[PDB]
Amino acid sequence: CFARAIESSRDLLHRIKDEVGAPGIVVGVSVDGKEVWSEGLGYADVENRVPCKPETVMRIASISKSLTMVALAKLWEAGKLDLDIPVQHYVPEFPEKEYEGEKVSVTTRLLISHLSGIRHYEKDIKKVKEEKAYKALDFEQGELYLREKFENSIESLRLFKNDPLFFKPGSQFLYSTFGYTLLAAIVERASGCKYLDYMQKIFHDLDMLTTVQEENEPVIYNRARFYVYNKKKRLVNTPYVDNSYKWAGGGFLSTVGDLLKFGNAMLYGYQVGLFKNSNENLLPGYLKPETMVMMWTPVPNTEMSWDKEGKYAMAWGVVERKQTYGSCRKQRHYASHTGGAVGASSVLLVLPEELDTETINNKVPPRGIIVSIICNMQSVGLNSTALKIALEFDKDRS
Amino acid sequence: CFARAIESSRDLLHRIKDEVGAPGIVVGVSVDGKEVWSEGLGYADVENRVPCKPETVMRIASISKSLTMVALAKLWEAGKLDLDIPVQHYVPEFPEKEYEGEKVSVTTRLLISHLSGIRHYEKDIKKVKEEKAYKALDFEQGELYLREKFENSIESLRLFKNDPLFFKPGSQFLYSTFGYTLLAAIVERASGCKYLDYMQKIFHDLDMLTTVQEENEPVIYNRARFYVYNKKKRLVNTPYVDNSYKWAGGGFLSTVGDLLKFGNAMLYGYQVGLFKNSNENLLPGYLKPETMVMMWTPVPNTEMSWDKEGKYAMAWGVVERKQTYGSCRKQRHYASHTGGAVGASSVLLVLPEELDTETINNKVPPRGIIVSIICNMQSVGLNSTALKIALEFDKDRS
Amino acid sequence: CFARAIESSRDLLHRIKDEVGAPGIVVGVSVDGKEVWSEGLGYADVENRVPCKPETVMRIASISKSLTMVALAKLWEAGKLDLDIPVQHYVPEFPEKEYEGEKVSVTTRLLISHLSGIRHYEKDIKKVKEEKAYKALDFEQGELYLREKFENSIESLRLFKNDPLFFKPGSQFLYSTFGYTLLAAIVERASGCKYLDYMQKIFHDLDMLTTVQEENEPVIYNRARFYVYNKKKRLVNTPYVDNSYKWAGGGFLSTVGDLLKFGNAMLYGYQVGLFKNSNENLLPGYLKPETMVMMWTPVPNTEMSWDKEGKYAMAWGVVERKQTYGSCRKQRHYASHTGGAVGASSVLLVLPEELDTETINNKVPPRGIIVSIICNMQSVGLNSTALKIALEFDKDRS
Amino acid sequence: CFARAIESSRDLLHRIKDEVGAPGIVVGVSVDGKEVWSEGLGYADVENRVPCKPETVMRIASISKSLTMVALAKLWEAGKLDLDIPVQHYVPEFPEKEYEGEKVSVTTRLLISHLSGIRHYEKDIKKVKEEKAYKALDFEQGELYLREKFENSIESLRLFKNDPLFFKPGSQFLYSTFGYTLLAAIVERASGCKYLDYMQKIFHDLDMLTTVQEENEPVIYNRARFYVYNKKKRLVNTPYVDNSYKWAGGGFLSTVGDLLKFGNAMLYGYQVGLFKNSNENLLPGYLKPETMVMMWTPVPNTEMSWDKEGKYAMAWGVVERKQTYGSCRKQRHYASHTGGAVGASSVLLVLPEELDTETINNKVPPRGIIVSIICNMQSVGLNSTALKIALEFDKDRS
Repeated sequence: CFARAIESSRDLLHRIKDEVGAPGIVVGVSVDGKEVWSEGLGYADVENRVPCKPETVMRIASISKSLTMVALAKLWEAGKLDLDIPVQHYVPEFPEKEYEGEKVSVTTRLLISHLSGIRHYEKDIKKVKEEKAYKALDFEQGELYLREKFENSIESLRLFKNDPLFFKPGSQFLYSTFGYTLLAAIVERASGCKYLDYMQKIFHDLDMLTTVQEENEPVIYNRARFYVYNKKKRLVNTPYVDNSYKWAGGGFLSTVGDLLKFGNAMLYGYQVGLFKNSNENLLPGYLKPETMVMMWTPVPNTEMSWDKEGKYAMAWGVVERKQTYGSCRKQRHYASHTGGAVGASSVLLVLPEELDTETINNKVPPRGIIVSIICNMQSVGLNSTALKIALEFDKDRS
Repeated sequence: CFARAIESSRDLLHRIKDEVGAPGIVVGVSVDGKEVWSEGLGYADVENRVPCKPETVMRIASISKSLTMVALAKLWEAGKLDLDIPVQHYVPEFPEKEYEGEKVSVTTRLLISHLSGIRHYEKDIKKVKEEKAYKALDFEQGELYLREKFENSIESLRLFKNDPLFFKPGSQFLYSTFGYTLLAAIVERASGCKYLDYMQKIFHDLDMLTTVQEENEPVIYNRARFYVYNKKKRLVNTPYVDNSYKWAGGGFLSTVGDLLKFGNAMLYGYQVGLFKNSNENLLPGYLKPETMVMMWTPVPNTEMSWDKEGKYAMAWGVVERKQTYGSCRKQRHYASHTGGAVGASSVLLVLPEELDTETINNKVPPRGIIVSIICNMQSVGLNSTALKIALEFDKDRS
Repeated sequence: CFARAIESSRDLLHRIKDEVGAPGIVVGVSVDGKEVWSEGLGYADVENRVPCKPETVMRIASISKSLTMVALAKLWEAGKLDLDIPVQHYVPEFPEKEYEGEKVSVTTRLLISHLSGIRHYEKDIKKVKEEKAYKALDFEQGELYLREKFENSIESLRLFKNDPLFFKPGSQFLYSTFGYTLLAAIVERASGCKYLDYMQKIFHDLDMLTTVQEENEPVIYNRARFYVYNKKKRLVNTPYVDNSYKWAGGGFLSTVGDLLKFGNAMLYGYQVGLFKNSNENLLPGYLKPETMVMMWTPVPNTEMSWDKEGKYAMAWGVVERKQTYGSCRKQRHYASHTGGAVGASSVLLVLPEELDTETINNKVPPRGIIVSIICNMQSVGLNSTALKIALEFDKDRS
Repeated sequence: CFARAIESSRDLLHRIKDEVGAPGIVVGVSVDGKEVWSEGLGYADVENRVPCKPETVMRIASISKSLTMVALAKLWEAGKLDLDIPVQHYVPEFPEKEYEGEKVSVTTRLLISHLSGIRHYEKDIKKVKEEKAYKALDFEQGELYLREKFENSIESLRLFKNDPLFFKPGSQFLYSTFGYTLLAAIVERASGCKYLDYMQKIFHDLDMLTTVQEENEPVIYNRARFYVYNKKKRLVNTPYVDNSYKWAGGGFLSTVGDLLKFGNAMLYGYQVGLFKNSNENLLPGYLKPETMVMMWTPVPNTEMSWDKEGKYAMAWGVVERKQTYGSCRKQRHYASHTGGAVGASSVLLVLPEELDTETINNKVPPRGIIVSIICNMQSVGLNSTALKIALEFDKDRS
């Protein structure tokens, strides 16, 4: 049924693997709510010659932020968390900040879309200001290779609380991870329980059993190794790192199946609202339809790094549908997030299917494609390959 | 036929054994009423270099409660026992109890689901009260290492009969073992025959030949040895213990085939009703379907320790199947009981198969999977391994 | 080289095994200081079908007295122990005992040959008196089945310290085991260290690398089971017992090679004195010849139970050499000790070779035969079989 | 040819592995200069299910001292090193030290046999002094979990240079690893080349191609993982550590074939002296016989921790050949060194064969047994197992 798109997808995977040089890569493609392809090429452990399998466990670096949003959404739906109020209500430990001698409010909504003025692994404000001015017209950092073990989010707040702001909140978009550490602290304070157990409950609800936080001591089966090329153009192991300070922003281990399930749940929650009118035998989504349409609504004055046409909206990169000129390029609406860490690259992409008159009456949610790719290599851009694979699978729907 | 599934299961057995440090482990799997795999890994007797075999005899700790429950169900079907009436009807030797100076009644139905006020190896009321209060928001005990031999069931009642109750009956779930000793006294009084003799007949009916109570003087072939780790992390023998005071609670020795037979009989008795209508050539089950449905009917205000999703139902752990949201986790119905004795651990799991229109018309009972695992290592959790093995075998049904 | 004697002794082994139905038996025969035969017939573990082998470990009951005697003799040679001083000098915990209102003295020498008034598993002052009078003219005791664990010897002395003397010390022979507990306490006092670690050093000196004390907790490889026959004439297991209160008297584990080595050392120490003048390159024995000749010197008014011809001589049974009439029975000089415990029986026998003027000049010690037999059946007499095997192997000396 | 020996050796290995619950174990045996058995039992990588093979690379902790002794002996034979002069000739950075205000000399010979006053992972002088005084009548220390990287030995000396001595040099034995760090510094100074380059030259000369220093970045094929048991008696991973500060003392990775080759070279160097008269076509040893006899000569007032009978002799444990009494224990001459690291244990043993006049003319060196055992479990003593395996292989010599 899908014997043609599989070969093209494998060819594209070989293309990207050969161009980059990654020792291993794993892909998972799910169509219409069911997993239809899982593949792994290369070695998960070069030293011991362990081949890549669909149950290989790797690092999802920036995709974790998306998961955080879900938790926040749940805390929003119960009404326990309000986006408008300043963040000092929940966490007094965060000092009151001032910009150019005036009071400026820092809110949860600003943190979610990276509209505050928190820094991102950089301290020289002049370089950041010059970069932003040039734009208007990162692996060399030392904080990336921290080794200290932090007990909780409060202990990790000390890394950036004393630094001054870089821009007036709500005015300039600056991608940063410490804002999501603050978000995790807010989640801990508002929920009343620890962040890790809340995330574990969410994982249990969504049926993502393999997902877990990265730690050295526990024994985690099928854990992959991470590699990088050195100055002499030779493969070597990345330095040992500890990610206990950025749980919500950069630390989580998972396979492709869990990401496929997460994408399918998001797609069903998004699309069930339209089908609800036709039939009443459909189960409710995980989140309310208003929350789901709030997540994927682009926020103005934002940039999305991995494709120029997109905009950033609630830990997601959303590309809308438009055709400004006749017989010209027709943009396809989709939502993707890309993650990169020390010796690890990943992409999660959701391509919803456009709905017609008969589709809403006859078909059943979900209707779309989810593509997840993970490789144990550093500084690899996987968005375009995922988009091409999704389009290839979408071409021959039936 | 079942090559891949068997290989996967073997790896899972190795993984649990390696992490725990268990010297030996035995597994048995039954599919649709026939035995498809039995295996043993390691040594049953470390000192004499005796390997583990599918016919190794080991301890079962809390699975004896299932057999006592089967005896009680047979007596109830025969009409000689009433669940509602107070236990003073059968055993007057149990003193009348008075909680907070008010009259309370102790009934068999309460003892069955651990909802009475009987203690469990703990004699300080304040510790239990504070633990239960915290819960609202045992291998160190001396009674577990008794050596005195008890001739009959009435003698063993003096351990706990004089002690007061801990909670009001029917309000708090307190997992206890002495309740089943009192149940054994009830069975002995009502049936007119000794508990061991009646249980021998019940075992004979089910073809459970190797099952027998644990005693020192008789010669029992293929008996395994039980071990534990000391403060220096070196394997050692457990102390000599006399389990005669809890015959109905934890004093039986059995192989994996006997547990497979018991599980298959339970599954057939559960499932015969649906197939009875289509085909009239089927033999009656060991118990009536009205008793079998009550057997696996979860009770409110009860907790299943080995899985947070299930509840307690007539000396069993039951996990009902439900799906709250679309594209989200769906539970699968199964019944499991786990036991942990001094030096041994065991698990028995029954996974019934959902039935469709085609299956009912043509196929015959029983339809399901029964998995039994035993290891001679103390404090080992095995329920998850059994569930994973059962799910692995389920996929390659045809 | 010994083909005839091997078969002729295997015949006697089968005879003695069939006569009592012992499940297993092990024999070791050494001639001229070299182990020439080691055999095992039957099953060491009936339940798990473990065949007997020469490295099987079984209980030795009264040979522990012969082992403690080496420690006592070594302490005496070191000058730290005095045989004639009252034992109250070493152990004041023992009270001053009085016989019929007259002062009496208890010494080490009286305790060596059971000439004191210490009782033995019998608490009736009268019951033993008529038995002793009839003689002049104990498996049913509960003391043999004690389960308490004793940490040090002084605690273990509490079982008999308050009881009065049965006879005037030094006048009546009464085989007792508590006297050797008192001797172990005396060794504790004089040596200044523990009893068990002193015997460990002695065993290490003699190359007996598998002679350890019997405890349940440690893992002991190749350990064997012990059986008995009940009133219905069926094979059953002996009850679990603890021998911690009679380490020096009735509790140790060993193989047959250890007993062979111990006997070889004793024989060499007994015989090197004569060969000393012939050759000066002979190493000294573990004990001086003056101590060895006193070791095997019979004591008046002492009875050797397992052979009516001999007498008791410093924890050994010795039969001398004599010929009263011409062409009549000619006694042979030999030393043997027999041990019987709960579920096991054993014998060790040393038969020295008569030497002429030629052999002393031409031969090198040791010159004799050592035979050790152990069977796991309660209350079996084994002295006669050992003596007959020793004579058969003496027949084919070279 | 060695089937019985192989079977018996396999069983012993099984017993130790079961006792300590080691995930994996590798053994290598060389008989008379040839390798006859190389076996692996268990898993090298528990997480990824990688079985142990002879070509597994594990940690050697204390054998690196035995490897550094070869470099020191080679330098001594070259005439570029003096054992008597104080070390400050080569390393002025090490300060002159005072014990109770009297001049003391720190020489190479004292540090070779751990006779100086240098400490070992312990800073409290009072505790060490009390322990030594008690004896007259290390995996919990923080320094063992260092993560800092040291470029060269000169800066690595800063950890202990300012700490005064604990005992007067040449008077008390104190096992330490920092003394060999100073020895590595002395080797760097006197050789005129870097320590690691000289060690690589030696490894190339001895055909030990797989022996390399432990570095995280380089890709080392067949590298294993190292495990421990936590408080909950569950298998976990050891923390990340760095051993760059004790290159010569505790950091090196090697297989079992390399250790067998090293032992063969040492044995040939030790035994080539006797056979030189019988045949003149034998190649010279790696070291002069006068060097080898000095190396394996026990030093007075030194204690061998893993064997009470032997004594420490120039980075080795040597047991003397002696027999005090007749028909008693006869000691056997052998050299053994045991190394324990964080999550790894290893042992290397050499057993020479006693030679007579008729053996020299016909046989050729080497004549002995070399046994190497490596396991990835923390704090395992493998000396006795290696000795038993060596003796079992010695019984079936021809």
